[PDB]
Amino acid sequence: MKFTVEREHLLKPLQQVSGPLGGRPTLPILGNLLLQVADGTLSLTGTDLEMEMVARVALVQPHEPGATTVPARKFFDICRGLPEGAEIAVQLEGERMLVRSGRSRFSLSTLPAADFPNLDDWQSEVEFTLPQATMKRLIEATQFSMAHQDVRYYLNGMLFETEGEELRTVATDGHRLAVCSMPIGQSLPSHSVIVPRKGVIELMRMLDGGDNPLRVQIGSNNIRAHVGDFIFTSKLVDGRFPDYRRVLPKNPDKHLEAGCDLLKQAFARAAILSNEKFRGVRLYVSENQLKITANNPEQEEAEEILDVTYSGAEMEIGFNVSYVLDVLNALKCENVRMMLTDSVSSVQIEDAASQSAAYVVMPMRL
Amino acid sequence: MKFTVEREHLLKPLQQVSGPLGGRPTLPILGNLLLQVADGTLSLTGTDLEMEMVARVALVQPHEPGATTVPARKFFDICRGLPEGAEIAVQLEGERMLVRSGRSRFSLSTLPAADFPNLDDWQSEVEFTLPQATMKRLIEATQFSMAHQDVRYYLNGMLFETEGEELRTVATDGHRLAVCSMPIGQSLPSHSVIVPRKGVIELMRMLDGGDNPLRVQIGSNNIRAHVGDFIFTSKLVDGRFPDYRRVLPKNPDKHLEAGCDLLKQAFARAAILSNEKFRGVRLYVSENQLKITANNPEQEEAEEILDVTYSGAEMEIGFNVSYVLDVLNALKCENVRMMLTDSVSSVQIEDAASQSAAYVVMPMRL
Amino acid sequence: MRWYPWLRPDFEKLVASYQAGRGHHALLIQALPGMGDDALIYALSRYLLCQQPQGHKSCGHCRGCQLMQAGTHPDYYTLAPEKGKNTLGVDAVREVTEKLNEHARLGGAKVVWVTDAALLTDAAANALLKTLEEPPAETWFFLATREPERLLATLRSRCRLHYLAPPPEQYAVTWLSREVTMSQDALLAALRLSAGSPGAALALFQGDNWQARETLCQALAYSVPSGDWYSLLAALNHEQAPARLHWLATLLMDALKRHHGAAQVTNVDVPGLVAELANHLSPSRLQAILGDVCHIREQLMSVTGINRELLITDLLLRIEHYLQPGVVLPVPHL
Amino acid sequence: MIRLYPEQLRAQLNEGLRAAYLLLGNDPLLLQESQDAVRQVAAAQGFEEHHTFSIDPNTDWNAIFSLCQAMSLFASRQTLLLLLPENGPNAAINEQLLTLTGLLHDDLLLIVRGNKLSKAQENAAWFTALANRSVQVTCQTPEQAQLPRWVAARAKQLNLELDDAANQVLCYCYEGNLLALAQALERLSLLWPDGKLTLPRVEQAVNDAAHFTPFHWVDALLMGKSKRALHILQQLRLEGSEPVILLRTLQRELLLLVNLKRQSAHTPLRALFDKHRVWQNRRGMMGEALNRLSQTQLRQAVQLLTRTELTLKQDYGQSVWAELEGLSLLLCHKPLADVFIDG
Amino acid sequence: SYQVLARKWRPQTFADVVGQEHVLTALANGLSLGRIHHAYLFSGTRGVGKTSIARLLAKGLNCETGITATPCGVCDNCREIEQGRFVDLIEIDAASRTKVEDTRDLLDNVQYAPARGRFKVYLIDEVHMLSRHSFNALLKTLEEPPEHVKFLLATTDPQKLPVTILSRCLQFHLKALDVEQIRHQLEHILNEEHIAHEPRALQLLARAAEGSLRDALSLTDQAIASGDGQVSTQAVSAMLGTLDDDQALSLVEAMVEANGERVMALINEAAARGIEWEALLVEMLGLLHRIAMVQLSPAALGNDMAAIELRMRELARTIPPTDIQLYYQTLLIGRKELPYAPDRRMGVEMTLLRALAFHP
Amino acid sequence: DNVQYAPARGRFKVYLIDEVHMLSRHSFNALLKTLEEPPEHVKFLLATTDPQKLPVTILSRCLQFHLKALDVEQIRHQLEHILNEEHIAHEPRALQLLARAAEGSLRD
Ligand SMILES: Nc1ncnc2c1ncn2[C@@H]1O[C@H](COP(=O)(O)OP(=O)(O)OP(O)(O)=S)[C@@H](O)[C@H]1O
Ligand SMILES: [Mg+2]
Ligand SMILES: [Zn+2]
Ligand SMILES: [Zn+2]
Repeated sequence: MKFTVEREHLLKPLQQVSGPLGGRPTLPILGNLLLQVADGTLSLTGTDLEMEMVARVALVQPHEPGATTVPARKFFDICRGLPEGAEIAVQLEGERMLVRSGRSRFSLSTLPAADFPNLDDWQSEVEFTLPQATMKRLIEATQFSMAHQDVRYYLNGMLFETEGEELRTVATDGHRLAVCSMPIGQSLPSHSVIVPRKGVIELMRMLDGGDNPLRVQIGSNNIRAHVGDFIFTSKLVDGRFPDYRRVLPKNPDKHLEAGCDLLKQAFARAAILSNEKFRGVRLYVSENQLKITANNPEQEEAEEILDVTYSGAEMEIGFNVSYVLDVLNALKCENVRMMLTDSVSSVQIEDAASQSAAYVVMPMRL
Repeated sequence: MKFTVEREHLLKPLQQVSGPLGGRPTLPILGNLLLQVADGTLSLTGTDLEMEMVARVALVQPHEPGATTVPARKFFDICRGLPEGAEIAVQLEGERMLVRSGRSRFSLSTLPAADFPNLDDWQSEVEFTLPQATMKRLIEATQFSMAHQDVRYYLNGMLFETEGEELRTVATDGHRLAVCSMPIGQSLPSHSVIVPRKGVIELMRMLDGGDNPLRVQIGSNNIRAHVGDFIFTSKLVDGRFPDYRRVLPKNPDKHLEAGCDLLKQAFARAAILSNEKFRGVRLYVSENQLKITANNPEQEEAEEILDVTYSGAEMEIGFNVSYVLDVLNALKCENVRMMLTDSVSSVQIEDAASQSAAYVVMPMRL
Repeated sequence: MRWYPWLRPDFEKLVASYQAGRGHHALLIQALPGMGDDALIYALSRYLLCQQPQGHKSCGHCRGCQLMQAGTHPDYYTLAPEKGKNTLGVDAVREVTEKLNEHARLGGAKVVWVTDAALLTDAAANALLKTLEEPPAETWFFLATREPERLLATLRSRCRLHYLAPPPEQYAVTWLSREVTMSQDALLAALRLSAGSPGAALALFQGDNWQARETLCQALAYSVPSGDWYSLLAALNHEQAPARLHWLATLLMDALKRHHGAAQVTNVDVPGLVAELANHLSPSRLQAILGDVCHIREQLMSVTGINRELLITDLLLRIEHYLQPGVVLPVPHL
Repeated sequence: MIRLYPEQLRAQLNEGLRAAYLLLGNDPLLLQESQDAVRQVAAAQGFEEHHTFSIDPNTDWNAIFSLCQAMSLFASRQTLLLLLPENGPNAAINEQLLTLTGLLHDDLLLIVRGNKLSKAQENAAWFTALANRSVQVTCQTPEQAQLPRWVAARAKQLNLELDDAANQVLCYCYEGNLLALAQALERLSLLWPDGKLTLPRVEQAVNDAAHFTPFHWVDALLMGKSKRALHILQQLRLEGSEPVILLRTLQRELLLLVNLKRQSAHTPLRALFDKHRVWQNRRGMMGEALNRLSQTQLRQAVQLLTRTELTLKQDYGQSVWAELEGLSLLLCHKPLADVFIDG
Repeated sequence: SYQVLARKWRPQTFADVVGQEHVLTALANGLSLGRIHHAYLFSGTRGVGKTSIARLLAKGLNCETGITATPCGVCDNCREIEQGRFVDLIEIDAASRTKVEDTRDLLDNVQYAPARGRFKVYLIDEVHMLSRHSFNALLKTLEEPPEHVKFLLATTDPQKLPVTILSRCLQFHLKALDVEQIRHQLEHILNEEHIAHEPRALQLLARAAEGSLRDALSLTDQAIASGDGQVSTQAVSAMLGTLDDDQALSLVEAMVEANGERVMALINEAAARGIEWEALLVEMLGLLHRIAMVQLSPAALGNDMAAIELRMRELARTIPPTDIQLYYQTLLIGRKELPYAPDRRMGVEMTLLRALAFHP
Repeated sequence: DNVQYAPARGRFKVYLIDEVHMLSRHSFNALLKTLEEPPEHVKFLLATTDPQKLPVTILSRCLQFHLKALDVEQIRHQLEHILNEEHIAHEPRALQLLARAAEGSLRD
């Protein structure tokens, strides 16, 4: 059993797995990396008691099945010490692994592989595949509304909802809702799950928007995604995410269309003089008119007027300018449609070109 | 009060006046810039009490004379955030300032101009024009030697002495004195004033190699510089700069002329091969020989031998490598002459061709 | 930790509840020190986390059992005070609750072990109350405390209380005799001293506590006739002062019971000292001194950072003052 | 290797300057005046540089080395002052000091200021090396007994006239604050050029600005002067000093006294003092404290101290100073029925 | 999924709650009349219906059919509140959210309109754990909040809160449930659960509940687990360590008649049988109170103790009332200090010896 | 920092600080200078339930007004007046009980 490795190909999975790993795992073996070999491939796996990230790479040279554990810090130091572009020779000899660096031999502590918290068997409840572009678009549309730290634990993640041919992502923090749904091409059972903050953040920072589609399988408790040679699995929460249909306005009569660029520029210009902490603005909407006003604790008034299309009455709506700016930034379209009922009701934002995504903002009451 | 300008003309002067003005202000009004329109010119002063930067712009619209103070940060943000090419019309209503730009309106709170710290009517003791090149040369020649942090507050800056048709700058940090003189061309009364480090730094920042004649006004305790339509006023640091006349050796009979580039590369090699701190390098100069040795009692002596053009008496002096390196960097030429009296004396460095600037350094006792 | 024989029945009972799926999510074990409640909690957690349990005992070879042996199970979030401290903060409870807030990695059950709820801070206990009221599905808690009365009323209300009674006195005596080779009188004295909880008596024998008790008894024997109780401080000033105060209180109680007439005494190993203490002091003096000793022991235990030697010498001086005739003796009163 | 005092340091400077100087002690005024005199004598000799540095691990040493190995561009024979840390030199500071002694140059005038070193800190390589040319000026603050003579000498040097009452008032108002004492003397001299300072003169232009330490309070309680104990307690309270350190310092001596009194029934005092290895100067003080109070006291005192600690760190009140002054009065020859203090 | 009786039988309507008639009537009348306050503080002992009543009020306020005194419990919002999902019902733990940022964001998000319901209910639990600065910052919100937020405050003891908080909140004192109410609720729950039960067992469990119904349900679950799924008198007695015999009376007689050896032997055998010491002290206190009552009025004695009537009567004829009061006082003192004693046995023995010291 | 600016529309820029005793000692010392010599268009209205916690300098820099706990009769009269204005039936004994319950705080 000889392990021959190339430094250039070795680099990348090691960095990806060591990313989540910290300086102090708080356990003797949690920071250790599980290296296993089966058939003609080897998998390098890392866990932090709440996720598992495994990179699988094939080989050409013969070998035998096995599994072992290697410290991450010492392994990284050994890799760094070796000259770039060299070959790494590892041997499983007794209780201590033997690494041959040229004419030098070094002994590294080894621990049993049966003690590594890794899944031996996996069961999937709903499985499918999608291009990375679909997931990237959905997350970019929905994640910015995700809550960071709220007592309502169910509201600090993202709801993945698969219904028939449609896949949807929903997020909210009690003040703003972002929903993004579109077809995937294959029918699926009506299943809804919640992915936490860390899962979505890791998926985003790991996703590269490549042409190779990734497969996602969601079991009873966990969600696993395999893209290319990487597989990342996290554990869900199932906090019974609130139904997104109700929070949406019920038949909003007052609809107004505006230019996305003009509206975003107007809101950005208003935000400078708005309350730097509350960040509240007022919108006087009237016939083909939108007057944006902002005040400061120092009584600094900022007013601007925008020409839009609107056939409703005159009303005044309070908003958080930061949330509106985030929605506009995540929108990235030429036209924006705002639907509302009254000053004391949530206001919905969509695009006329495509309704695949929608957002809802809760107004300000003083 | 009323005027109208273009944000293109105000983006630069606002940045200039608001540049030095940073952090919290000692007095609230010091956090506000004073803008005054009169006789077709708008002057904005970003006073910092110790320093005052005034930027003047031309007004062609039908303005109205008047002065007022307004916070610099938010006004600059308002000017910058408007669409490119938009014209800004400013008016005063009551105690507030109204800013109009096309369809956008803003209101700002303004303090009375009376409470603004008035620039006293002190008459300049010595006023004179000067080209930018001479001032820049003087600053470059007499800025590396001033102490950055010294208990003697008067040594932090450098002393400008005007005598007859001559302006001289002397800088020191307790070990070396660099003195550079330039004939003004106009006879002026004798006067010496110390300019602080920050003042000279701001002055050299203002220099841009333009054709505008830089007018310098030296007062009892204030130095003012006019460049085109920009004014920079600083408060002279008090104290009494030590006289440089006594420092200059009378008859340094021993002379050493050598290629400036050769000494530069020798010092660079010594420094890179003697990166260890402390232990000033000892140079033994002899007939057509210069051996620089590291004083490090622990590190191996990285002795370096060069063939200088010296043919006088031989001696070893324990100089500081960084000091001589900086002094030679300040004198960028092909040849350099150093004159000394004996083992214990102040060696004076000068250009073998030019002698206007003198670099009287002293050896580090060993 | 060790699994003592007397844990066999109670465990076999508790697991039976979990065998039926009706086990209580919050379990509070009321066990004295040395009763091995930690072993019981560990066995219950092992059974709960076993993937393919057989009968009552865990299989020992499934993934859950392997992780338990390795002590790195993603579930099983234990709560305990820091090694350098003696109390559990609210931050630890917060992070453990956050970890429990989501599904188990193995898909089985999540277990939470509070090593000692008595050390739990008021804020920490109040934070734990919410998760204890309505734990997520397949979430189990295993608290432990010597005196449940010391815990908050709410926290005790949430939990299902299981009292781990000690074995019969003869059984504990013979178990200790088989374990430690020492006179049966000393074993019985230690068992009665440890509230009849074997293991705690075994721990006392294992350490130098027995020699400390002998030294304290000799010092008290010297002091009682001469009346120089101050010398007792030499045998009392130590990091284990509460235990020594408990020993002194038991000696005084034995002397008082001998005065009132009794057939059994906790400190059976020293009949002479008990007899001398009972003879040389009146029952009122014995009662006053015993009450003072218990009060000072309670003050030392409850109060943090109190000057040990100062309190001990104050107690000794007050005891000497009581022995003086004509001095009013205080009586306990709420 | 000459140990001197600031009073006679002027003559030592006049007869000739020394290569090494170091001021060791705790008195601020004496240290300041010695430093000023040395610096003025150096300036008269022709030393224009007065570099000052504070020893601390955060502070660097490259500047110090460069300045000690280099002269001044417009001066010569520099002078360097080192402010030792309050705790004292450590191993790194010892290495730095011996390094400085290694390359020390005659033209450099070395001055050192800081708290007086201990016996363990007294011996060192740099200290022994400098001993060949070291003059150390003891700068301790004079005791209460030495205060009246010191202030009388200070006033006489200022050509003033002080009577016994004025000397006592000055000692009471500025005990341990000799800097404020000298400032008050200067102020009184300015106010009354005649130079005769009677009791009304001093008393109408003085303020209570004395500074003390808990050891002084314990000493006052041992002596038994109620007025001094109350005054020092007031000063410590106004200084913001926490009562925990006072309680601990009192407790140590209280336990020592209790042990001595209880074990002195049939044991010679000398043997107990030798075994306890207490300060020789404190033997008579401990004897006076022991014979001043009997076993009837030292019992309510301990109970009172325990009650004070409990009410301090359990009730977290602000009446701790009242209990402290009550205990102070108790330790003196006072009735102190203890019903008020709940001893 | 199986749930404990406390979670299973949490009231879901204003009629399912037992006791606390006054507060329920006040809440129902306020909801019906529309005179609803913005701050409801609930004060009372544990296990009396703080969270239950707060959640019922939240459901009534947030019901989709308007503000109703008795919420239906079937709406989307009603069901979400019942399941702890309603976003507008923010359940905050005071102990956890003591940091400055927590309260600052708590009072900063009030301006945002409710996501789903008509009121953004804030259910703050154990409000007495909040810091003083938290109360000071929240005074303004508690005084004049916007007309879309209601603060529901729950605390075991209200006196610890700042007086201003009590001033700005409507205080509802949840009375501790009596023995009869607890017994009736347990009987109803067991009947609805198809579990056989004996009247003696229910009475003992209600007595041991100490006025808290959650504790009663926990004890019932413990008996069910230990009682092989049967609430039997013997099983409950064994679980609770209740003497319900003449041992307590014999020990009281020995204590009154001095005879320390008898008291020590009784305590030794009681410890051997492994009984609950607090139960023994409570039994002694009850016996002493009964003796005092019969001394005052002989007719105040029941027939349950008929087998021990005459002997008990003898005490009423032999012990003067002052001695009875002394013994009761000593037993209560022992009760107070029993938890803090080095051992339960030591505490009981000290109490009994102190009582023995007393004599005519 | 913003005190110097003129009031928006009102004739004075009144400040009303609630529970001023909660301010730290450093905050009080910083506030001392503005309290002694505030701008002519600025008024401070401090309020606190416990005035003994304030520094002596703060107390001397401002006019103190110690509101007294309202009398039971005054509380009863106010309750009767408001109930009569709201057209609500009431009984004298109920008002007496309510006034007794409210020690001196009319809000209670
Ligand atoms: N008044 C009551 N009416 C009906 N059931 C009650 C009552 N009080 C308690 N319970 C039961 O006990 C369970 C939990 O008690 P709670 O309703 O939370 O009382 P509580 O006062 O909130 O408890 P605390 O104070 O948080 S320990 C409920 O789900 C009910 O099953
Ligand atoms: Mg509750
Ligand atoms: Zn198993
Ligand atoms: Zn409903």
